[PDB]
Amino acid sequence: NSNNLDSKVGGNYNYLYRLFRKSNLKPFERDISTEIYQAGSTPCNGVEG
Amino acid sequence: EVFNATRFASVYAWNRKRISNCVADYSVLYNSASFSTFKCYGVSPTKLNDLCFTNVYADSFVIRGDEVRQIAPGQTGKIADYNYKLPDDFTGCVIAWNSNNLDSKVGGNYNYLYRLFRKSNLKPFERDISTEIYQAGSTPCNGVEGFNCYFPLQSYGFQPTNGVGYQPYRVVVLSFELLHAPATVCGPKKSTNLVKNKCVNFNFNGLTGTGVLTESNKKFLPFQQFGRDIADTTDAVRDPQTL
Amino acid sequence: AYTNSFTRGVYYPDKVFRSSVLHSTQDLFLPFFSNVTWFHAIHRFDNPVLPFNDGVYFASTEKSNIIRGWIFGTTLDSKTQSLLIVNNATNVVIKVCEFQFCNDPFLGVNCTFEYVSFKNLREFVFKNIDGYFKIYSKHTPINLVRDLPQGFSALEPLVDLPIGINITRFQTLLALHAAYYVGYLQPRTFLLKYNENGTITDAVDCALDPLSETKCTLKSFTVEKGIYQTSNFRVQPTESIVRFPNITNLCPFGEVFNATRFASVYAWNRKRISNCVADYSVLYNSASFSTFKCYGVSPTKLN
Amino acid sequence: EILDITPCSFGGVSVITPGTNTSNQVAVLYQDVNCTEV
Amino acid sequence: VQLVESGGGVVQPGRSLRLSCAASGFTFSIYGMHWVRQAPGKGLEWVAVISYDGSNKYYADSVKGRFTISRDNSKNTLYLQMNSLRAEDTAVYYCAKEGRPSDIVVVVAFDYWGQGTLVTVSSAS
Amino acid sequence: DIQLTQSPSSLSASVGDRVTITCRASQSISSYLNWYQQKPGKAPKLLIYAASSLQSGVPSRFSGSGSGTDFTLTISSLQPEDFATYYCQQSYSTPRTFGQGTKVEIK
Amino acid sequence: DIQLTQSPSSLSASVGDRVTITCRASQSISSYLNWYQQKPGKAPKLLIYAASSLQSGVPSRFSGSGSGTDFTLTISSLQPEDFATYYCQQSYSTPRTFGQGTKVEIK
Amino acid sequence: FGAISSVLNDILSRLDPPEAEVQIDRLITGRLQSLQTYVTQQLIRAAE
Amino acid sequence: FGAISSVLNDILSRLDPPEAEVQIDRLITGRLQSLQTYVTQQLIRAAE
Ligand SMILES: *[C@@H]1O[C@H](CO)[C@@H](O[C@@H]2O[C@H](CO)[C@@H](O)[C@H](O)[C@H]2NC(C)=O)[C@H](O)[C@H]1NC(C)=O
Ligand SMILES: *[C@@H]1O[C@H](CO)[C@@H](O)[C@H](O)[C@H]1NC(C)=O
Ligand SMILES: *[C@@H]1O[C@H](CO)[C@@H](O)[C@H](O)[C@H]1NC(C)=O
Ligand SMILES: *[C@@H]1O[C@H](CO)[C@@H](O)[C@H](O)[C@H]1NC(C)=O
Ligand SMILES: *[C@@H]1O[C@H](CO)[C@@H](O)[C@H](O)[C@H]1NC(C)=O
Ligand SMILES: *[C@@H]1O[C@H](CO)[C@@H](O)[C@H](O)[C@H]1NC(C)=O
Ligand SMILES: *[C@@H]1O[C@H](CO)[C@@H](O)[C@H](O)[C@H]1NC(C)=O
Repeated sequence: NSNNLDSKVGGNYNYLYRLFRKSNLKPFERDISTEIYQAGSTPCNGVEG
Repeated sequence: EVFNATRFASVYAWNRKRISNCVADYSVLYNSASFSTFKCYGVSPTKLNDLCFTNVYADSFVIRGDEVRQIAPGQTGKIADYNYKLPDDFTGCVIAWNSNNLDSKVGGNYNYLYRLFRKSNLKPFERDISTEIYQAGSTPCNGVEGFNCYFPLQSYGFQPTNGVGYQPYRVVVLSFELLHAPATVCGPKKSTNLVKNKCVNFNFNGLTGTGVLTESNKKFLPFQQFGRDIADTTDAVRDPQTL
Repeated sequence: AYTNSFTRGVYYPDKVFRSSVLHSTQDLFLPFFSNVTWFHAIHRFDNPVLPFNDGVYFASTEKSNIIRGWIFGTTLDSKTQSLLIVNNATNVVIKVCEFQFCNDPFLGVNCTFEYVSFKNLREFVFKNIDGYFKIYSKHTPINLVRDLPQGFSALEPLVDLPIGINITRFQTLLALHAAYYVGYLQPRTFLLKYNENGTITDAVDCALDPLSETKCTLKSFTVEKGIYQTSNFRVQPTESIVRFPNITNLCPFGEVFNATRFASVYAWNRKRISNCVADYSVLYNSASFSTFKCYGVSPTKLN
Repeated sequence: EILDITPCSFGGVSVITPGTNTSNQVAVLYQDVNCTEV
Repeated sequence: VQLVESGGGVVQPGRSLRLSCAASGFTFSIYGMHWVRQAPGKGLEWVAVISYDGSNKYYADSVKGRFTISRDNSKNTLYLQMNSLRAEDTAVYYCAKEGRPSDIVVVVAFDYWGQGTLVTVSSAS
Repeated sequence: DIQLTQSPSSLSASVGDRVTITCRASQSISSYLNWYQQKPGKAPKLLIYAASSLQSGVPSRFSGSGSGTDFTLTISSLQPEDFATYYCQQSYSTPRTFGQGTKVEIK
Repeated sequence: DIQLTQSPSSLSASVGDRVTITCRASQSISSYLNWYQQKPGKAPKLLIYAASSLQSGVPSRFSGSGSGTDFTLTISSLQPEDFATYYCQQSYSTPRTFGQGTKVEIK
Repeated sequence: FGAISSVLNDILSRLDPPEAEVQIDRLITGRLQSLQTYVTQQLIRAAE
Repeated sequence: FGAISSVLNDILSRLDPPEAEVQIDRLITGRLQSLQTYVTQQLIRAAE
């Protein structure tokens, strides 16, 4: 753990998550594609909410 | 309606709504981020959409966070040994997501029960609603109070301020029974027409496999579906769309 | 009264189309040559409640369509879930309410699922399995009025329906202004001879008699002259002597569990216990203890 | 006390039959058991 | 969770009275119900115990025969019929919920109580 | 039967004082005492169960201990709102009895 | 579009009062309301999201609920610092709107 | 042969490779054992 | 045969089914090969 060096005093927000993506990730594949998530129902590209 | 239910039942007496003869569509159903645990045992969850089952089973109830890991094949624990018991050969899988959204309003929720110790371990798939009393070796009973006659049904004290492992996880477990019977439930895949006298890969009612399909002079009985060979290999099927 | 269930009772166990195949299956069947309790519908008499079982064979000779109904309940008194099947003039009715049944429940001449539709044998085999209720049927005509006819008619599966109960008691419904038979199935192994079309024409009970065991072993109806080894004899142990040593001194677990000065982790106690009658079962029959996970021996059996 | 344990009697069961098409009378042979355990 | 005690007041000696204990907020049909009196100036005194279904009801020797506590799980309300009231019966009365703390230790303890109602057995008016 | 004995029957103390109240049972119950606080004119509040365990929402200065027949309720630092009547309640068996009540007041 | 109507528009209550503020949507959103507390002259503060889920650092007396169109924010015991203007905010779709604001005052 | 199902397509169809192997490897070991016994039977019968 | 104990009753007694299966399945496979070997020994020696 790295509390001594991270989470300084108010919530460190510099580290990310990459939550759900369309398909399961193949081994040793770093993915940086952050276009948006779609969730079946067509509406996108007005990306909010 | 199962997942959008309004009154989840307590764990000691779980609902067992049955689903059959309908076109299930699992893939979109779990294509939502709400569900927190989705461990599937008998079937890889992705392929759920493809299979055909004879019958399924929707069992739902409410438990705290720590017990959700317990609901599983080959598990032991308080709810595991006393409320809901899965056979080792469980074919199906479990669903989990919290309901602090909907439960433990602000002052101590007491509408969900526990079914603590009972005389003997619970056999798989048995809802037990018999809470008359416990005995604890030392005889004096039917004077129901206080010493070594301890009431079996505890209640959950559900609080909005209850940590993360004590919160109410609404769960629902699907158990598929897969047999060589007319499959009532199936995924949502439309079908092509029939091509005969030709080497075609074929899937009938979810049977699967390839072959050369030709008309048969043999006379099935009305109820029979699947012709079979002396070596117990499929050789004849009845076309579902047209008999 | 009793009589002989000569050969009746075989039903297509599943959905298959074997042609000229001798197929061995193990399932609930009416054992051959069994005693079936034979109930009358003459003169006073009545149709008593009959115990259900893993399965029930119901064969009735009928000449005037008196018999119309069946009852399948645990209590049969509206306390507990109760199925009904009745056939009035042209309609077949199945209901599963918690019905208030008459002590003499007869058809004179929280509710749930419903569906609606001597010269005669309306043979039926009512079996309840794995939360599913199955009904099998056949309508062979006969002219022998006295008793059951020898012969072999297979039973096609009429209907299947999903109730899922403890059905443990049974009664029938007669039209009141026609004898019927009852047999109880058993988990026997049968060898069924499918014909060319698939009509079962003959079958043999694998356990009826020494000759019949061979037919299953050879997997043939006709067996040639000779000696055939079939099964293995075993003398079942009758008593089970529980002999353990004779020393009387209870092991000192109590002081360990009722200790006052538990030692620290780095310097943990190592109290040794031996030469005594330990009693693990009552020891851990208390709900204080939080973790009991046992590796080398299943916890219950320790005693 | 000095005790011997001898495993309980067991043998194969053989069925003597004339060919069925002649008859159905059948006699049974129990292998290597005394005629008391039957 | 609210427990409603009511039915106290001024009563002449030797008379009778029925007290009410209304249950709300929890599955009342699953817990024993107790009445406990506290007479003015002195402490708490256990009075009566009933089963979760009312099928088993017990009292203290000070009140046996005189008092009859009742239960109606259909509407989930508790009652106590005191007959032949006297000056010693003048006391505030508590109906208290039974049950155990949130989960295992052993003990069954007195959790959430009522609010108290005085039953003053007095000839004055 | 079971008899509950408290000592002292009453006392007074100043703010911050360590108070100790003893409840002795007729016989060995060892697991069943319950400490309740009653402010006058209001309903009692459960404080301690099993004679050594603390109820949620109660300040940590409250503390309980004991087993067998000897039981104790202690407060490390008395506070201006502590001052009330405390009853020990055994739950070993029916009919459950109480102590004689102990009122702690100001000085 | 989506419209939010609150009730009451404003109110006053004494300390400890259970105050309830209702927000109805134009149509069924059922998961997207957000309760924000704005003191006068300062920036609004998040209290509740998804119309029934609590934001950390918010006192427990704060409580929200609802689904479909009917939503409510409830406070068990009103406190000297709770008096402010509260806005329900749906997140169902753009343009994400607010209610008309509910000011809590002292009487 | 101590696997969930005899029909190979099922195991291949329902559950995905990473745990499917543990299921097939019992089918292979069992089936391969059966075929090997048959051959040794034929070889001996061939000599006769 | 690479199991906890050669005696069947031990692994039968001491452990309940869920773990017993993996232990027994090793014994059965081990015994079965031993019986398989013996028969093939007899058949070959029978020919001679
Ligand atoms: C269905 O109902 C029967 C009652 O007719 C149940 O059988 C009882 O089981 C208990 C088990 O503890 C026995 O002690 C009783 O003796 C049985 N009854 C009789 C009359 O002997 C049966 O358990 C119920 N079904 C299931 C699945 O439990
Ligand atoms: C059938 O019942 C008769 C008496 O009617 C009895 O002698 C016979 O042994 C019984 N046989 C069987 C198989 O139950
Ligand atoms: C037959 O019985 C059913 C049982 O519900 C009843 O509703 C019906 O009226 C009866 N008659 C006919 C003609 O169906
Ligand atoms: C219907 O079912 C409920 C389920 O708890 C039961 O309480 C009720 O008694 C049943 N109705 C009747 C008439 O028994
Ligand atoms: C099969 O059925 C046909 C008529 O459906 C009949 O002509 C034929 O004899 C039957 N064969 C057998 C073996 O039953
Ligand atoms: C065998 O039985 C058939 C009839 O089933 C008969 O025609 C034939 O003559 C019999 N053969 C012998 C050798 O008995
Ligand atoms: C069976 O036991 C009797 C004594 O009871 C003995 O005479 C006989 O020889 C025994 N049979 C054999 C085959 O040893």
